[PDB]
Amino acid sequence: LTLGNTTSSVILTNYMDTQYYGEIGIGTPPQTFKVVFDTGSSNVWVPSSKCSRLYTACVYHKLFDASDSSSYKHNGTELTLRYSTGTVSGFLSQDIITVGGITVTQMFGEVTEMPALPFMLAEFDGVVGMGFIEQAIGRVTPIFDNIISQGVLKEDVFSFYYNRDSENSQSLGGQIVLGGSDPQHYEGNFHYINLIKTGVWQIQMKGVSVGSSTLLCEDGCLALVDTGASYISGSTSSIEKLMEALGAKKRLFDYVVKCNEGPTLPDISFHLGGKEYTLTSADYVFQESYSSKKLCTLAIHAMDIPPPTGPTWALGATFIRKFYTEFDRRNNRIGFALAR
Ligand SMILES: Cc1ccc(F)cc1Oc1c(C(=O)N2CCNCC2)c2ccnc(Cc3ccccc3)c2n1-c1ccccc1
Ligand SMILES: Cc1ccc(F)cc1Oc1c(C(=O)N2CCNCC2)c2ccnc(Cc3ccccc3)c2n1-c1ccccc1
Ligand SMILES: *[C@@H]1O[C@H](CO)[C@@H](O)[C@H](O)[C@H]1NC(C)=O
Repeated sequence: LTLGNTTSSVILTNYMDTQYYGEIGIGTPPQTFKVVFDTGSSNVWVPSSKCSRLYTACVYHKLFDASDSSSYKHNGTELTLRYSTGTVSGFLSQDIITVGGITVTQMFGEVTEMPALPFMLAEFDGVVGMGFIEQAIGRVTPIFDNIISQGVLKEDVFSFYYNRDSENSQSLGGQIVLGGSDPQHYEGNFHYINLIKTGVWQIQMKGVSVGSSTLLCEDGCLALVDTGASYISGSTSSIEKLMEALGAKKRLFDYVVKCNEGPTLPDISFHLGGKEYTLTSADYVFQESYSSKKLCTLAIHAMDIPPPTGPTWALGATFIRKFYTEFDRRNNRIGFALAR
């Protein structure tokens, strides 16, 4: 490890409190892409100009054209990336990537197969994996590992700030700091929780409290700190019990409560590293109305993550909005502080 004296920041756009994305430039001259920065994955990918136009997602998203780049280096190794909500398939390519003022030579996926669901619902074009090399498909060096190798960053850490609002604009949607943290977006001090294993941004959770009593995760469970996930997720059985306690009901892809009942829902506390991380109903209910005639969605869903990573809870944008998050690679730990 070689450390420098610089930090780099990536300004994020907040789309409806569900999507947080920044811009990256690829090639010479740069081709700009809207990307989600995901601690739950380790690969970089953008849709390719070689993606057949019968993939509707490829007609609607920005495509990388290797034939328009003078710094492109051919590879062609076939690559399939299987996520929680979808799969992308393509080939590996090498080019110069610009991330918040930093220029880095990177091997990335050129996506030729991009299904309509969920990609047509996506505001971002691609993904920048913030996970470890051990979980990278095709043993490709992740972008942060390649930035660290330059010897410019002050610390072997990166931090996430996700703002509220989304609806009104003018305000900063969010921010990623490479090589440090931004004291302007957090208050008090960081509390760290050590990783259960290197290779994955996952920590031990001691319990989940719904109101007064510790209803769930009695005798521990796992928690994935997932920046690319919109909500807080748990297994079907854990969520079924949590939602029964809240009076919520299953609706295809989400749970809903009567809008008027939203402000009466209890606090949900996550027991991580001896500290209690509390979300009130305003932090987990999308209060679109206070009407008894309308149904309001919850920012908590069921997601069955399979082994080796799962069964596991995922702490996404819903958690991050409340708690400014620092990802420490040098010490294999995650830090939380109250966001401001
Ligand atoms: C496909 C994908 C890759 C990387 C990434 F950062 C996010 C990704 O997309 C993912 C997830 C998801 O698959 N995750 C797995 C990897 N870590 C982040 C969550 C994912 C998990 C849970 N909920 C949503 C919300 C959702 C689910 C279905 C349809 C609409 C919205 C997810 N989305 C997503 C898809 C489209 C637009 C916005 C988000
Ligand atoms: C439009 C529609 C009508 C009847 C119906 F049975 C389903 C419908 O579609 C619905 C929803 C949905 O059920 N809605 C009803 C309540 N409010 C939102 C739309 C619905 C609710 C939340 N998220 C998605 C998006 C989504 C997509 C994939 C994975 C996760 C999430 C939804 N889709 C949907 C949209 C496009 C394609 C497929 C489904
Ligand atoms: C692709 O690049 C990587 C560099 O690590 C290597 O595994 C492989 O030999 C390359 N394949 C081609 C066809 O250039």
